[PDB]
Parts: sequence; C-alpha cells; structure tokens
Amino acid sequence: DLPLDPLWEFPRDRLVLGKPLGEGAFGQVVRAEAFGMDPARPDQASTVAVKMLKDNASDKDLADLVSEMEVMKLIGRHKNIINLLGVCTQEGPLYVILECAAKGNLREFLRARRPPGPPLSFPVLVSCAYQVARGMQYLESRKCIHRDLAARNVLVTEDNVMKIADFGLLPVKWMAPEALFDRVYTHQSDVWSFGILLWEIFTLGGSPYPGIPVEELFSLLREGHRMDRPPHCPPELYGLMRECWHAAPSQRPTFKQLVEALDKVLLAV
Ligand SMILES: C[C@@H](Oc1ccc2[nH]nc(/C=C/c3cnn(CCO)c3)c2c1)c1c(Cl)cncc1Cl
Repeated sequence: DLPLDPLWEFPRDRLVLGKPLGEGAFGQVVRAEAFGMDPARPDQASTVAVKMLKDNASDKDLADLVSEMEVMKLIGRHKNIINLLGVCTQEGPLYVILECAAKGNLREFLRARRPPGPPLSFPVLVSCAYQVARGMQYLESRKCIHRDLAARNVLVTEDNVMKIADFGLLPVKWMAPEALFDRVYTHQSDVWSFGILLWEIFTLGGSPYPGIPVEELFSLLREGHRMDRPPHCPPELYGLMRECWHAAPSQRPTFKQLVEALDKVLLAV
C-alpha cells in the first residue's frame, strides 16, 4: 500500500520462506531463509523469522501489524529483544523480518531439559533472569511496555541469549492486582510479572499457583499470600520475588534495581 522505507526495505527475491514456527492472533510466523541480510556480505545466507497476515485478514490485523513494524523501527537494536531486521512492503503481501530464536520460548526451553526426579545449572538460570531484566529495563527506558511478560513470551537463541518478543508503547496468574482489578498498567506492574517469571525459571518451567483455579486467586493475594519458595531455590532470589509481589507498587523494585541484584548474583563465581 504505502510506502518505501530505505532504512528497512528488503527485496522479496532474496527471501525464501520455510516451515511455520507458530501463531498468532496478529499473524503467522514462518521460518525463512534470507539472502544478504548483512550487506557487508551479499552471500552469507542466514535464517530469520517472518511475520505475515494469515489471510482472512483485517481491519485490526494489518493495522496493528504495520503499527507493530513502526514501533520496532523506533526502539532500535538491543541484544535482549527480538530485533527487527527488514520489511517487505513493495510487492504485495506484507512481510516483517526478525531475528530467529532457534530454541523456542523460555517455558519450552526449561521444561524440555527438565530432570526426571528430585544443562540448566544455577548460573544459566540466573543468566536467563538477568537477561530478561536487562531487556525489560531497556524497553521501559524507551517509554515502551510489555504487559504480558511470561516465559512463553521470552525466546532463546542458539547461544542461550534471552530475547523478549513483542514491543509497543486472561493470562491472569501473571498480572499485578491493579492491572487485574483497576485495569491499569505501569512499569511497576511489569515488575510484578517479572517476579512471576522469576518463579517460572527456578521451577524450570512450572505453572504458577499450581492446583489453584484462577478465580479465588484474587482473595489469596488480598489475604497477603504469595507462592512459596521453590525447592533448591536460594533465599536471595525468593527475596526478590517477594519484593516484586509487594502489594504497594512503590514498594516494588524497579528494573534497574533488579539488574544490579541479579548482576551481583551472577558475579558470585
Ligand atoms: C508466535 C511466535 O512468534 C515468534 C516471533 C519471533 C521469533 N523468532 N524466532 C522464533 C522461533 C519460534 C520457535 C522455534 N522453535 N520453536 C518450537 C519450540 O517449542 C518455536 C519466533 C517466534 C512465538 C513462538 Cl513460536 C513461541 N513463543 C512465543 C512466540 Cl511470540
């Protein structure tokens, strides 16, 4: 439709699609082989992920999709986020090219390598948490947010780099109380979800509030109850979870303070 952005346009001729990766609600994501995404070398053929409208399309699907593409242009590169590589708006159907995370999302990454009984050593788990904290701090600094913030929304590269998916200016067990009841989202509500994700990591991909149907959960939070410390999880990291789950948002740590705490934990080597 419109227009041509020379900072981002990529010719479809050097883009052969491949097997689907997953969906959706905004668009199908396929694996794809791209030729010459790094123009220092017109030969090196690296893989990417490509986002497209599925086809009984919209009228609320192309709208946010192009809105999604414009948002990623403005934030720019960061190591701990799914970066935008190029776009194809010149010959018909819209393609959005992004970095490929070979190992799927964080929750699948953890559960697939789970032990059978009583790889994912302690520093790797801290490494995952530190990286996601680094990504969320950057997003907040660009006055952008990510309300969802579950392990299923963090992708893992071939090199165990954590990259947050989705960017912009019913998953009820991850949501801070004010976003759950008052329906208001802040940077401090993001920190609540990070605590839940912290717990997702050190249970190696467990389900939050296990055995609890999602309803009465609000009463237990009102009663001051939080999830217990997972086994073999050190009390320092459970202390951070409890700080992320403090009822008052101003009593919660900011993403800066969570990066320093996790950094001090990684430095223990
Ligand atoms: C809907 C999908 O969006 C994206 C967006 C950018 C991406 N860059 N790279 C991948 C690789 C996906 C993959 C590679 N292996 N596997 C099997 C793993 O079980 C899945 C990928 C997926 C998604 C998925 Cl597929 C998963 N979680 C979150 C999201 Cl948003």
